[PDB]
Amino acid sequence: KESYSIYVYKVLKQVHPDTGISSKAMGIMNSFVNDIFERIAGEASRLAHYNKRSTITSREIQTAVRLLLPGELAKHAVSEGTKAVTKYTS
Amino acid sequence: SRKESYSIYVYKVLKQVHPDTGISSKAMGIMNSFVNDIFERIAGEASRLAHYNKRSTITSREIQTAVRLLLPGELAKHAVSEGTKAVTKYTS
Amino acid sequence: SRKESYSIYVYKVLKQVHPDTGISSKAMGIMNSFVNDIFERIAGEASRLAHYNKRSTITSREIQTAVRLLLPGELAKHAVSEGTKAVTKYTS
Amino acid sequence: TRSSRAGLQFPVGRVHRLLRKGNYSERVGAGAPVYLAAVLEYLTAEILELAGNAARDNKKTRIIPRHLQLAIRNDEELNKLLGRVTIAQGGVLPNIQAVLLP
Amino acid sequence: TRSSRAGLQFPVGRVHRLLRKGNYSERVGAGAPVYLAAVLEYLTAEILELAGNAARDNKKTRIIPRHLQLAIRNDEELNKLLGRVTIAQGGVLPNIQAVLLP
Amino acid sequence: KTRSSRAGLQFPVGRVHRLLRKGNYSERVGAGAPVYLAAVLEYLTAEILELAGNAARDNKKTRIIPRHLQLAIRNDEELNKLLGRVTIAQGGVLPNIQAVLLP
Amino acid sequence: HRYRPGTVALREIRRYQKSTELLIRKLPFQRLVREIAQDFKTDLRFQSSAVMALQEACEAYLVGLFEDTNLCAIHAKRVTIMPKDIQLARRIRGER
Amino acid sequence: PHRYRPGTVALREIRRYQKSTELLIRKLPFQRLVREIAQDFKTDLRFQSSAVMALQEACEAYLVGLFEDTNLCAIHAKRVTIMPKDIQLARRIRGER
Amino acid sequence: HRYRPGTVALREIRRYQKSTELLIRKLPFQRLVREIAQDFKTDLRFQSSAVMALQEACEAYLVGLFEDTNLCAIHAKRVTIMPKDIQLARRIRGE
Amino acid sequence: RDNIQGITKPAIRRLARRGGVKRISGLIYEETRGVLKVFLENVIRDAVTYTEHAKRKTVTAMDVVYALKRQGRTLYGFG
Amino acid sequence: NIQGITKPAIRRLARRGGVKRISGLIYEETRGVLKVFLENVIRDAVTYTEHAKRKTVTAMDVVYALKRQGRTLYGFG
Amino acid sequence: RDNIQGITKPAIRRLARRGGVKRISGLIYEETRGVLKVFLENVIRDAVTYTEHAKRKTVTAMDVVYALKRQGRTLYGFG
Amino acid sequence: NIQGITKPAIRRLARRGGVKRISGLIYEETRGVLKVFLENVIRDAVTYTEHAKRKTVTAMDVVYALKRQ
Amino acid sequence: LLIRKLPFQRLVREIAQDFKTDLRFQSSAVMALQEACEAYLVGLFEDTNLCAIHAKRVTIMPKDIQLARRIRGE
DNA sequence: ATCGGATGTATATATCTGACACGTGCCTGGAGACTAGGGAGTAATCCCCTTGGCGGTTAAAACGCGGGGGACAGCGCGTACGTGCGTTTAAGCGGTGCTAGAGCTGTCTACGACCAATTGAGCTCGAGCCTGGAGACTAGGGAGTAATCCCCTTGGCGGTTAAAACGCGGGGGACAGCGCGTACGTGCGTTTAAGCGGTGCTAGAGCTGTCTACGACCAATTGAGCGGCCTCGGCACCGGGATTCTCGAT
DNA sequence: ATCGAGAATCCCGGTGCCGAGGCCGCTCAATTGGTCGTAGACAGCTCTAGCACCGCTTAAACGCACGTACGCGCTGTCCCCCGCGTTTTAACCGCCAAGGGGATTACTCCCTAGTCTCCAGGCTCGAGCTCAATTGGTCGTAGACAGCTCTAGCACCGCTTAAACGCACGTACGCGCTGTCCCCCGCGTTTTAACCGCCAAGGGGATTACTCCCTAGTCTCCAGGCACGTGTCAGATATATACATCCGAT
Repeated sequence: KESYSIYVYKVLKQVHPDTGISSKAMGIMNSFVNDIFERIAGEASRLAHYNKRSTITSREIQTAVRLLLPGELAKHAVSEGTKAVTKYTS
Repeated sequence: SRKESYSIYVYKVLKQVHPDTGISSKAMGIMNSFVNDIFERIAGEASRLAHYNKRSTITSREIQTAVRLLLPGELAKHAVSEGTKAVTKYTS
Repeated sequence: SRKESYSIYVYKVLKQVHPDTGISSKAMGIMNSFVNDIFERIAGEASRLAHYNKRSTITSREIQTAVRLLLPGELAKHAVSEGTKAVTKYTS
Repeated sequence: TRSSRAGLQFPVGRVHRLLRKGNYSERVGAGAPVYLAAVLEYLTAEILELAGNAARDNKKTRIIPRHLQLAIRNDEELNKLLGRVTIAQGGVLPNIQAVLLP
Repeated sequence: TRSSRAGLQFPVGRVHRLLRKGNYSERVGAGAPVYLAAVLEYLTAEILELAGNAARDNKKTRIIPRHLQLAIRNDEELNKLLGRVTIAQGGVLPNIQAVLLP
Repeated sequence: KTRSSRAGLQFPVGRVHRLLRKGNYSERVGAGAPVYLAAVLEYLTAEILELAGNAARDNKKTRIIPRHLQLAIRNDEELNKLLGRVTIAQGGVLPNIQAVLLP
Repeated sequence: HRYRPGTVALREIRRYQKSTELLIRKLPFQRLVREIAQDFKTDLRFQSSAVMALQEACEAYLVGLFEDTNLCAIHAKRVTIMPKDIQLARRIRGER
Repeated sequence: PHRYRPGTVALREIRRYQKSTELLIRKLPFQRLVREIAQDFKTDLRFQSSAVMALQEACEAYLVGLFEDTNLCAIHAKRVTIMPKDIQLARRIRGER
Repeated sequence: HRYRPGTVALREIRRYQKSTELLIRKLPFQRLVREIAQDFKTDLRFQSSAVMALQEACEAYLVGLFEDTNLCAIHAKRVTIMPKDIQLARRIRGE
Repeated sequence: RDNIQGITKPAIRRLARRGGVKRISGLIYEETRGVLKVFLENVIRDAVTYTEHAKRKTVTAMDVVYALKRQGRTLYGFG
Repeated sequence: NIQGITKPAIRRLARRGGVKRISGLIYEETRGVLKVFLENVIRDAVTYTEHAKRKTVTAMDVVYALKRQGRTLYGFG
Repeated sequence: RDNIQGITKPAIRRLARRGGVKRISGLIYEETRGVLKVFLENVIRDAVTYTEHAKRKTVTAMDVVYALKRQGRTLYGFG
Repeated sequence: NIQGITKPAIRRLARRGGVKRISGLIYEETRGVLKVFLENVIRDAVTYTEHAKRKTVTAMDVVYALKRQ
Repeated sequence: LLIRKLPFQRLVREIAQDFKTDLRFQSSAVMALQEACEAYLVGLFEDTNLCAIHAKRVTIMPKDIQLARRIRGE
């Protein structure tokens, strides 16, 4: 049975080193992450299908993020995605 | 430039239910949009059903359950009746 | 229960202009009414001036133009002269 | 054809192909496209039946979008199924709240 | 104090606060309350000068509303500025139409 | 050396990629897609945890609980928009009384 | 002894233009003010200085109106003010 | 001269426009609006005719439904005139605000 | 001592908007859930967390509906919610 | 009641005297009363509106000053 | 069993919704509304159980029903 | 420029008439325009996004239909 | 230039005002009154123009001048 | 309008010249000034007529204008 | 509420015309047999483990009854705003024609994701601690509800300066009438604003790009208004001087 | 018109006291000293609208007699009505109380947070495992370019339907009153949910065989889409038809 618990906790330690999290809150964070995952992956899938493409690329992910996230969240998410892909490629 | 559609099947059904009635191009386009919409709803729910139950195959069971979730009341009962009759006729 | 007024400043001006002259309470009330009235007139006109010119800040220019609109002739010239001297002294 | 074997008008083969290529699952059973085609056909038949009825009520022989809107919205279960759907060139049902009338 | 920096007696700070809280504009320049205080002071000084003059003409050492009314109405520009203003307990200037005299 | 480490992320790039391959989204998945996706999920997790941590600190609690998640989500216009049709279990609601109801 | 018509009138003009005291009786005016306010809202109270303000305003208004009336009377080569003079003054002031 | 009482012609117009289906916004001004709004997102865009017509169908269907809900809110408040607070309540309950 | 009508009401509003505890009693809600389920499929059993999920969903739904109902009451210049308010809120929601 | 009659004939005469008027037609007095009443109404109405806006039950001097200002009869000294 | 959703429970729910005054007729109306909601959700939930050939309604069935009814619930994954 | 004013007062009245509205406050029209503008923005943004994703310069009917579908306002007839 | 406001023009203005008979001395008085009015209005209009740092008196400046008078 | 456009414009420009040099005028500014002037003069002539009738005359005279302007507060 | 006339909508209708959906022909691609391979859905089967069950206790909440204040729903009245219409502009629109950018379709080809092992590596569960946290109790506080006490009303008992009225006589208001200065409708001469046009052009308004002035946020400070305590030109006042007016006067 | 002579009256000389005014404590809070970004603001550049500056022209407005009757003005009086003394009646007022509720403050109560104490809940170190990182070959998907004809965009214009603006105005919305149900608060009694413990077994989850159902590859010939021509139903047009609404009267 997989979950995001350890990754959510690592992020929490990054943003609040001396702060913890309850079991219910961790379950809610896992539900949240799964929800946003499903939304973005589904929109990317439709983008690829709509354009008769068989590959979901970072561009489909980015466009899906632009469609799903409002305003400032969208701009920072696109920025983080771009930074991450550039760091990964090299 | 080959574009497929459901136009001929909608028209055949129309002639079955109303033999001397026709249909405009706009109405046929709306019917095609409708059929595609319901197709997407049922197929997507069936895919989700199969995933939910760790099954890799969409069978008539997933289709039937998706229809029961998506269609209201008597519409669902009649659709299930049509589907069951059709599958049983096909198997024989 | 603290009520602010211009009484002490008007009185200081009185001692500047008439060293051995006083002023009654009723007269002091009229002077306070006067200062408040002219304050409202000038500030309101300056606000309107700034609005008319799509400016959000009242500076000495809008105040000065409002003064020129509101005061007659030599009274306007003298008030503008006093204001300019005061603002230039303040800036230095 | 499989549609003829199943007694249907909608294309079972075509629905099966769209299921294979719609990336819904790795495998698709043989009975699934027959059932799906039958349901789609039934719903098409129900809408066309009601729209034809409305068309005859209006003394028209050709179905136009207005009759589709009348048929769908005047039937509670179709209206539920299509609660968030706009029928282009459909208009609305005649309906005035009683308190506004003289 | 800013009044002292400007060489004034009227309170620049107080005028600034009243401008800030009178909802006249979103922003107020640094020179505006100085200019306004200077104008208010000048006009106050002119009226008090004339009223004192009138008071001494009446061999009075204290300015009363009568002297303010006399000062304002006998000066054309102040009378114009305060044309629609009532000076409480001011009375009016003595004036009888020539046709009314014996 | 893990892909998340090469990408500077905490969320598991490999796992997200596998979930993409097996989630029936497309026949193939590009190498950059799960890195980007993982980055987006990590950003949103960090943002939500930031606000929820803040709310926890206002409440003099050291652990984020569901109440703080509801405060964080509902007090941020764009997060509230993203999660407009979501129920946070044990979240409660935002304190809010309509002015007409007050004395 | 008897003064001719106008001498005592002129004396009265000089007397009341020299002074500043209020010319309407305080209490009857007060009843008037309270009556008028009561015909707008019942059970109203008044600050003392509020009634004095209304009275000061009313008398200043009336003295100015009578000044204008006098100018209109003199314009018509009369010395007695009449209702048409008041009506002209108020029409030109823009009150009617 | 003849004069209909307030409301009779309003009701007649309601019946008329609920009976029919033609688009109620002028084609060209709506098209210009759409092109302006799109241009403030990306310059030099073109539009297919049917794309603008689709946008117009969507806008009018949305507005008619919103006005239905607004009317229900007005009737609820024992009024017959729809007001801005009615629009805001309808959209608040719809989940748009 | 006696508080005026509304003061304690406001106190209760603040109290219950401050907290997160479940507001329906466990056992009657569970009984209702089982009764309703029985009319769909015989012999059903329930996981505990399934009933708790249903309860969270029901109370969240009701609180939101009651929020909208309150807005509807205030819209009519009232402060008391009535059935017609609920029916209007549900009609505009599309229920 | 009928307190408008409290604006007496000698009071109107005194006001006319300050305005410089020497002779007074018998019909002036009633006319003056009507005019005065109208004036008072206009002022007092506005004053009460301000009082009502402030949700107070006592008409204050500032209410009257504001009424006079907005009617173009600004009065000095009661601020 | 619908009468087990007592008057004070509905009052508490309304309090959380910010409601200050409550008509006596609200309670029965609320009960009806609740029943409808439950029926709809449960209808889908039990259906999921039946597709999986199970006899126990799980937390995932209810969460899935709510999701497919546009009322996604976080925290019971 | 200022193209929102092309949504005229009689057009908004007609839309309200189809919605069954008998009387319309004067402030409704401007209010409606704002609401309409917001709606269009939300749709058009998504539509243009699809256009940009496809590396096209022409917004098609399908872009709009997709935007509407993903905003929960599925539109039939332009597929 | 004040003489450009001719006698028949002032007569027409008086006719619109309902005046039936006009003393010969009226015209100069009217010209003076008009001149005074114009000075005041224009003084305000130009004052506004200078505040806006423009060299062209606009219609709106005049409307504002009229409003403040 | 009852005053000829061009002479009114000439008058307006002359008066403006004595306040600020090098001024130009928008057409609608002059039209605004003319509307204002004509409205003021017609109203003043109305009041003048009331003053004339008050004195049992039918001919307006300078003293009528001066009385009207004094009562207006000019 | 019913019943007629008088206009004023839509609805039914015969006639005419034209646009487009249907039967037809043709093309091409894909649905269906067809066989074999393999892979997951069935079927036990076995275990364990999770919520029905019961039982008993307990103690906290739902009911019910009552009290009583407070929102609801007419009811009526003020005022004032969208409507209906009329009249006059304004741009839509359908046409018609030009005209060039991009969707599309096809070709070509380096890029890259999929399996296939292949290692090993991070997650994940177990056992063993533990240390912030829930809450249990409690103490200051924020609140209303009265509650004794000052701010604007209402007699009261006269005291008393002033209004009502007489009346009395004398000074204007207005009507008559007349005498004469002067605007004004006519007529004819004039002369210049409106209009058009043609050309030359300073700056209004807009676009853009940086630049600095202040709304706050702390954070420390002396000017003044409330309050109270000496103090003096002024208000009332008496005595007296000098006046403004009214006869008396031609 | 102005000379005087007598008189009520306003102003000057001098004074009691006197209450409003000038002067001092204080605290405290509005005032001010630094500081930071931040957007509002200043400054430059365009360029073309629209402002300007003038060359005919011409026709209607402007100007000079003109004489001529109308209204301004100027007295002349009659009668009215209004100033002025005088008195008497009385409501204004001096000064004091009175209740007269109304009032911001003080007594009283539970509420919300403070502080402190022992634990349910997760933190931390130690091993098995499905999954994650490598890289080669590969087979195909997508990136990129050439060309086109498809279609979106730009411009002129008749005319007309629609849009814009003004006049009543009456049906409407909004606000004040009030009778009254009806729901909030409080408290006493009764269930009934929470808690805790113990058990049962029926159903969910893991295990292993297998076989039937799904997929892979591929040819075809037939259903389905692209045109295509067209004849029937929809759009249109004036008839004329009866259905709705407005404005008197039972």
